[PDB]
Amino acid sequence: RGSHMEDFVRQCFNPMIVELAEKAMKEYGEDPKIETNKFAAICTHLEVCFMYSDGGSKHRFEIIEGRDRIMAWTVVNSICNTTGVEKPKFLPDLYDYKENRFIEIGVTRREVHIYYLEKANKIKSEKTHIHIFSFTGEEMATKADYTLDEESRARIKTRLFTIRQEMASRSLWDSFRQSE
Ligand SMILES: COc1cc(CCNC(=O)c2nc(Cc3ccccc3C(F)(F)F)[nH]c(=O)c2O)ccc1O
Ligand SMILES: [Mn+2]
Ligand SMILES: [Mn+2]
Repeated sequence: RGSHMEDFVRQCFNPMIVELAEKAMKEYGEDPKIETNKFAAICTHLEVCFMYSDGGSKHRFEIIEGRDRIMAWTVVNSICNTTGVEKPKFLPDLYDYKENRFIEIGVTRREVHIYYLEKANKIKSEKTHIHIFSFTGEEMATKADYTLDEESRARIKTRLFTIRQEMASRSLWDSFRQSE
C-alpha cells in the first residue's frame, strides 16, 4: 500500500488501459498494488498492443489481448475455424487478417535477442509471428518481417522511451529494470 510506482502507473497510462491491466492481473492471481512492476509492465504491454493494431488498416487486425481469458480463446477458435490456421498453444496478442497469422507482442527490459529466443521456445508452434520491442529502441520480428510500416513502429519505440524517462526522473527505473 502506498507505492510511488502505483501512483506513477495510473498517471502515465490511459484509465481504460489501467482498468484492463488491473482486471487481467487479478484474473491470474497477481495484485496490482504489491506487484507494481508487473502492473507497470502490463499497462505498457497493453498500450503497445493497442498502438500496433492502430497501425495499418481498420480491418487489418483482430485484438486478442485485453479481452478476458475465455472470450479471447473463443475468438481464437473462431479465427482458426474460419481461416484454417492451427490453434496456438498459448494465447496470442493479435491476428493479422492480411498476412494470415497470429502475432505475439513482446516488451522486454533486456537485449531483444534473449527474450525472442525464450518466447520462440515457449510456443514452438511456428506460424505465430513474434514481434519484440525493447525500452531502448530495438525491435525484433520473425523472418525480419516487421509487419507494420516504419513510422507506426517508430511511434511505439518513442512512447517506450518516454516511459523509461518518466520512470528514471522519479527514480523507479532502476527497480523496474531489475524486476525482469
Ligand atoms: C496477468 O498478466 C497478463 C496476462 C495476460 C493474459 C495472457 N498473457 C499474455 O498474453 C502475455 N503474458 C506476458 C507475461 C506473462 C504474465 C503472466 C503470465 C504469463 C506470462 C507469459 F507466460 F506470457 F510470459 N507477456 C506477453 O507478451 C503476453 O502477451 C496478458 C497480459 C498480461 O500482462
Ligand atoms: Mn497476450
Ligand atoms: Mn504479448
